[PDB]
Formats: sequence, structure tokens, C-alpha cells
Amino acid sequence: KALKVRTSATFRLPKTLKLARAPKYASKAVPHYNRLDSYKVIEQPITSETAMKKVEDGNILVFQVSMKANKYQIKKAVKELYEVDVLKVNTLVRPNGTKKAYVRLTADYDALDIANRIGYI
Amino acid sequence: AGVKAYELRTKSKEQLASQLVDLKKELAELKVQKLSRPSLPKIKTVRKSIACVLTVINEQQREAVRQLYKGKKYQPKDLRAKKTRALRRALTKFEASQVTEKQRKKQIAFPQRKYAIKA
Amino acid sequence: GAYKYLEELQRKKQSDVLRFLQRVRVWEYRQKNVIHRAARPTRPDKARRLGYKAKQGFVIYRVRVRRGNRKRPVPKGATYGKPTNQGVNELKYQRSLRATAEERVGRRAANLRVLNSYWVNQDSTYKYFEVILVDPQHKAIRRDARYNWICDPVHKHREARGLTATGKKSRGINKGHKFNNTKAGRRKTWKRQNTLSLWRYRK
Amino acid sequence: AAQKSFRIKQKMAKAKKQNRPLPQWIRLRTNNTIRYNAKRRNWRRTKMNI
Amino acid sequence: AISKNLPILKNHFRKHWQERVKVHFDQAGKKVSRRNARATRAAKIAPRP
Amino acid sequence: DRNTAAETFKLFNKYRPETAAEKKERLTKEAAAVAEGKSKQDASPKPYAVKYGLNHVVALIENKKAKLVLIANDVDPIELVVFLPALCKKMGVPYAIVKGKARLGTLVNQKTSAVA
RNA sequence: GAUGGGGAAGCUCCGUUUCAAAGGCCUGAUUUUAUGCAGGCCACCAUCGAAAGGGAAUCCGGUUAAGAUUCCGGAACCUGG
RNA sequence: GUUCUUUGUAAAGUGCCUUCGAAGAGUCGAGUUGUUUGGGAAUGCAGCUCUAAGUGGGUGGUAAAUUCCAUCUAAAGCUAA
RNA sequence: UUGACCUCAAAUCAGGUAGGAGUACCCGCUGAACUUAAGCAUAUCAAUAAGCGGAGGAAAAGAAACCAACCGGGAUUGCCUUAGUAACGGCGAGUGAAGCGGCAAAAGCUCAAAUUUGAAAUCUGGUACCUUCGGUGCCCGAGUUGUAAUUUGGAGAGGG
Repeated sequence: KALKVRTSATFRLPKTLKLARAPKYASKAVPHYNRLDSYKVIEQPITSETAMKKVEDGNILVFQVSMKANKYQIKKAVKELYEVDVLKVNTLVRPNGTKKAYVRLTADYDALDIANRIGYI
Repeated sequence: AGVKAYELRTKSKEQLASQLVDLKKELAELKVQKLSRPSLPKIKTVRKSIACVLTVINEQQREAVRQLYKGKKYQPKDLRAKKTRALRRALTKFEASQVTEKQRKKQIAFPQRKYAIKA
Repeated sequence: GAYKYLEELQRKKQSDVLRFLQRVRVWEYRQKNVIHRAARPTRPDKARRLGYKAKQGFVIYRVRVRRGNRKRPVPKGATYGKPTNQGVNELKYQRSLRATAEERVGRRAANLRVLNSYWVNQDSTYKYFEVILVDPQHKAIRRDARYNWICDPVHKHREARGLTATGKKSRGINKGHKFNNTKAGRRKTWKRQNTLSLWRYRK
Repeated sequence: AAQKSFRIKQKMAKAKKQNRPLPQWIRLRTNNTIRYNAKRRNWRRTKMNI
Repeated sequence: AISKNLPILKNHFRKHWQERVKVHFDQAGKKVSRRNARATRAAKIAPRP
Repeated sequence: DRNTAAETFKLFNKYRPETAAEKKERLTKEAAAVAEGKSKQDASPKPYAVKYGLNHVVALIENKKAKLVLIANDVDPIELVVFLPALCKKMGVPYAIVKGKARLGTLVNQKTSAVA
């Protein structure tokens, strides 16, 4: 025969137990593979005369790029594939709906050597 | 023609991944050549080869999951039968054939008989 | 055998005991929400004879419905027609309040099927009904052949189509000379005796 | 405009790629009736309403 | 609208009847279906009559 | 009163019912006795358990076979139980309104019983 | 303009802090503590809504056929860690 | 047409004597309102008010009382062509 | 103090289900006016169109609280007829069924209300196993505020 003592005149939800997920079956069978890997991130170089000029002069590669991709991914893909360190990436969306990346490499690497290694010029 | 799934199904996950990576490399070089030069339709074959390899990989993974959830309740929804919604809904053959005991006794006592009107 | 005593006792409604209970319970249900679940039936005899069984997948909801007529909406009381159709107020809604109740609880719990319903209380503002519902995806009811008919897809929203008892009463479906306009589908019998049937070989 | 949504720009790109005349080789095909591209959409004549 | 010596006719066509005209072109086909149903039923059922 | 109720529940807890464990035990015993003795309804002794259930108990009261009836001061659908004093008086049965359908359930191996 | 609730045969309406048990900030506990537990803190209670209102922080020179306070060079600043 | 299990001191059906024979209420029904119907002193439906019985109740197309008769058995429910 | 019950909650709890489309045909709600009446209000158009809710391959209805007044038939549905009939109707315009009969097709049943009381005999779920569109065992639970067997009116039950 005793009673609780309540200093506030407010009743709130008792913080009862939040029990965690423990499913009997997976939500999907197989994990999806990486949806945006490096070969999906970089599609094609861009070999317009302006882009090749920027290769020769600014040490800048010009790539066609997935619209779902961002600068982090582009940098990661370039470093992964062409074995190249990377400064500033700039990006635009072209008037045709594809993304264009201006990747500036560091001073140690030569974007033209990288380009003729990739095959184009 | 490229690759053949009956040749790929004898391989493992790792060989298939290496094959796929090599194919993606090749596709990239072919994309470069496609713009350096006027036309290159080998890119079609290598694209479909990538497709066949991914198909085989998905198949292997799914049959592994099936053998993991083999013969137990609560399989995944991408692995149950799809049949159609309304069929996945109302009754099964068992539940439909369920019959009360009064009706069972009456059925056994007085089933429909074969009869003929000549004599 | 208690259900018989309960039947007759609930029959004696204007007795002191049951009008005391009327008052207490109408207060209680007025305090609770318009639609709320009843843990148990308040008239187990009535639920029982209407098809309730105390097993898993039978559910009881309680529901208020606002009482009286149907005022025609008609902004500012205007109908824009002939004086036969100028009435706004004294109009009386061919379905019952029991039906409206069934509709509302079925719409709240669409995963269930309405079986039936029964009066429990009333006041001047509200009537109070208890609706019996059945879970058709519960495997007791998918089995239990006496109730597996409810799991056939031709029994979705029986209340909406008028297949409950009050729905058939309102539809006017009983036998006899008194129900000739509505014995098998008012609109269907209208349609057939306004069909011109013409054969290949005629007059 | 010039401070656009991506949704508007996406549609403008499809309209840039749609605004070309026929490939010539399509006139040469077997059972061909397409003589010209009907759905041309010059910016003077007809606005696309986004 | 009333004219020479003729009977008063009561033709009930002041409704949209053209929407509910039924012509039984299906007469002979329904007959065929009915015979086939009888035959199927006999066979499927039994020697029962 | 609490003392009388204590005595009452002692008396009833002597005549508790069966549970599943000892029911399976006596089922084994009877399956054995039907094999060896072949004595049907003669192996296990007569049970002297307490009778529960409302329809059961009402029928017992009507046929005057009940010797003592306990009734809960509980149930909320009170119509279930209001008529029982009148019955026990009409039929000459001693009835007692005790506190706790939960007590009755505890002795009778349920949660609630409402009578005993 | 949701929710809670209430209306409405219903499409939906009201209303946005309400007749709601409408949550989180930290602390210890510590090297069983995962994050529970001994505690104490708070009361308000969605979301949308302004390329002219509020608002963290950049300038110069040069450069293209056509881009630039966005690129090159140089010189700075803010935020977060 | 074949083959394996006989589940079964289980279940069902049939005759005579006797004692019983539970049968659905805010419902039926009535008054009023409105709507509807070929339905006419009110065919059905609905709202409000009143509200039953048990050898009873409904129906028997002119309202009412009295006496009879005939025929069904509501207010719970499933079901092919 | 410890452990129950009742009621009520919360959980990204385990497992499920509802939504929307289509909508010719079907079940309902809601609901006009044009028009006809040589005007027009009742009426008629029409218990229609439009609006809303809800289903299936058909739906609904359905095994009498029926029809009848017969020497009595006997669930429902549909066709031929009854019938432009009885009846309604500013008895004006107009509206307007049903029983019988002939045929197609045919099919019948289930619950509640009963103490099993010498034995909740019933059921979901979880787990282990298996000849796995389900079965057996074991364990929590639901449930006697009544789950199974038995009986539904044509009958039927308890005894002998």
C-alpha cells in the first residue's frame, strides 16, 4: 500500500524496449552488384579539338561520365584505372544530357602520355 | 560470337569475375576506337558477352540461396512463385478440400452411385 | 446453459438493471473513439448466434454513428430543378445506420471481412453497434471449413455491396408478393422488363 | 530561365536530339513509306510548352 | 397527333429502349452449346440418364 | 470475508482439476490397462475435481447436482452472472459471491473462470 | 498542408496545436553495459512556402570561334574534421 | 484397369415403447415523416417515437372489431447450372 | 514485497494483409434536367445520365416467415406467355407488374439456442525431423466470458 511520487503533472510514454529486426527470410535473395563501378563511371573520352588542346596544355583529361556519378567517384575511378593522382575535378551537364568531367592531374603525371596510353589523341 | 553460357556454367565465381573485368576493359578500349574510327560492331558481341556472364553469375547465386532456404518455411519473395496476386491469395488445395466431420460422414454413407436404366 | 437467460434478459431492456447498464456503457463508449476495438463482445449470446466464435481471427469493433436523417448537401438549400425535388431536410437515406457503421469499420480494417453486426446502445446523438469481423488470411479460418467461405474473393466488402443482413433488408430481398419490385435485384428486374426482346422470327 | 531545373534541361536535350532530319538509308529500305520526318520542332514555328 | 378512325395504341417507347434492345441472333448457337453441354454432361457423368 | 474465503479456496485447491502433464500420465496408464486388464473405465479412479464453466455450472444448478457455487464479483458484462443468485435460490443451492475470477482461474488452471 | 481526433453514403471536409501515454539532449555505468541501468535535464509537438526578403566564405590579371567572380597563374577567406 | 495400406472393439443407416423436443428482439409489429412502387385507408425502404409474444408470430392486395380456416416459420448463414 | 488478471499502449518485434488500374457485363448508394403533357407546377422523362463505393469470371438471387384457395403446387435464375392485362394516373398525357401454364437448367445444406463433464476431447504459432502446396513429436500461447464431437425443424435428442 504505497504510491509513486510524480514531480511533473505530465504523463509521457514509458520508454519500453525497442526490439530489433530478426527476419526469417531475407528481403531479397542476392545482393545487387555495385551499380556504379569505375567502368560505369567513365564511359568514353571526349576527343574534340578543344579537349585535346586542354590535354596538351592544362594537363587535363576530358571524360564522358555517367549522370549518376559525382566527383568523388570520378576521382576514385581515374586513380583506379589509369593509376594516376588527381587534383580538381570539374563537371558539367552538357546540352545533350551526358556529363562531362574535366579531370586535372597533378604535375608529376602527363595527361598526354596518359591519353596515348588510353589509345586516343 | 563471344562467350557461351554452357562453357561458363562449368566455372566458378572468381573465374567469372575475372572474365567480366577483362570484358569491361575490352569494351572500354573498343569505345575509344569507336570514336577514333568510323565504325566498330565488335562492341555488340562484347556487350552481350558481359550480359551472358552476369546472367550466369546471378543464376549461380540464386540457386545457392535456394539450396540454403531448401525445404523450410519463409523463402524470399523474389523466390516464391509469382503466379499472380489473386492466386497467391485465396485458398490452397488442402484448405479448399477441408470438410467438416458431419459432411465427411454423410459423404461416406451416401455417395453418388452409378446407376443405369435398362433393367 | 446461460445464453438463454442472457437472451431473455437483454430482451427486457426497459428494466431497471439494463437501463442502468445502458447509461453506464453509453457514457463509456461516448468517451472512447468513434471506431474502436472491443476486446470482448458485450452481448456474447448475440454475437454467437450471428456467427462469432471465440477463436483466433474473429474480431469485434465498436462503432458510433451519428443519428437522424440525411440532409441533402445543396449549397444554401438550392436544388435547381422542380418543386418535387426542392426538399433538403426531411430526407431519409435508403441504407441504415447499421450499414453505415459496417462500411466505416470495413474501410478502417480492409484486411478483414465483415460478417455481421448488432445494436448495443443508443442515445439522441449516436447509435452504437458492434461489428463482427473475420480475418480471412488467418489459417484457423482458412481451415475451419465452416468459415472458409469468407476467404473466397466474392466476399470482399459485403457491407459495401449489401450482402450482410441489414444490407439485404435495405435492398428489399425477401420472397413474396410484397417484394416483387425488389426480389432479385431491383435494377436487374427493371432492366429485363424494360428490355425489348426480339427474336429472329417475329410477328 | 538560365537558372533552371534539371527536369527542364533534361527535356530540352531530348528535343535537341529529336530535331534532326531523317537518316538517308531509311529511304532505301524494303517496304519504306517514311519520306521525311514529320515531327520537326523549330523554335520559331512551334513551342513545346516545356 | 390524333387523326382518323383508328384504335388507341399504347406503345411504351418513351424511354431509352434502344440501349436495352436484345436480339437473339444467338438462338441457334445457344442451341448448339446446349446440345454439346448435354452430351458432355452425359459422357463426363456416367451411364446415368 | 477473507477468512471464510481462505477456507473456501483451501477446500477447492484440494479438489483442483487435472493439468496436461498428469492427463498424459493417466492416458498412458489407461492405454496400458486397456491392453493388460482390458478394463475400460475401470483403471483410473473416479475424479472428484471442481466443476467450472458457466454453461456447465448453470446446467448443474438446474439439475440440482451442485453442492456449492462460487461466483465472481468481477465480470464487466455483468449479465453473464447476475441471474445466478436467483437460480441458486430457486433451486436450493448455496452460492457465494467471492472476489476474484482470477483466484478462480488460478485454482482451476485458467486465467479467468467467473464461476466454480 | 499531413498527423491525432472529429464530420461526411462517399469522392473527401475541418483543423495545425489541438479533448493524443505525440521525445530527445547530455551525464555517469563502464572496460560483462551491446547500450541497458542508478540517476538528473528539459515541453515545445510535422512538412511546404521568397533565383528581388534573411543568409558562412574571393579577388586580381590573363585566356576561347564561342565559357568564365567557375578555366590558368597569383594572392586570400569560411565551414567541417 | 492395377498395386500398398484395413485404419475398425470406429462410423453411418433401418424398426417398436416411453420422456423430451431448446428454434435468432431495439427485432417483428405499430404511429408519424419522407422516398419509392402497378400496389390502390398506405408495395418496399429509411429516419424518429412506441415496442411484443409464445397452443405464438407472419401472410392470405379495402381500413376496423369478433369468430374460424389455410399456409409458411422472420429477425443468423452457405451453394453450381 | 512478489506474482497474477482486466483494460490500454509501444516496438524498423515474427509473419501477413488493404490500398491503385480496368470497369462491357454485376451488387449497391446518390441523383438531375432537357423532353412529353401541344402552356405548366403533380406526373413524365427516370427509380435514367452524370457523381460515389464495391466484385467476379460471371455477379446477384437461392433452398419459403412462398404461391395459393386447386383433386392444391413446392429453392433460385432465365425464355415463351400471362399483358399493354389487374392496377396507378391533373383517372389527363402517360405508366404498369404477379400467381397459374409450357420450356431451358436443376442440388442441396450449415449454425445459435443442449453439462464432453469419468477427464478442451479443439486450434494458431515457434522449433527439430520428414515420403514438405502438408505431416509427426516437443514447447509457449488462444480458449471454458465456451474451442471440438452431436443436433437445425424435412426434424432431432435421451433412455430401453
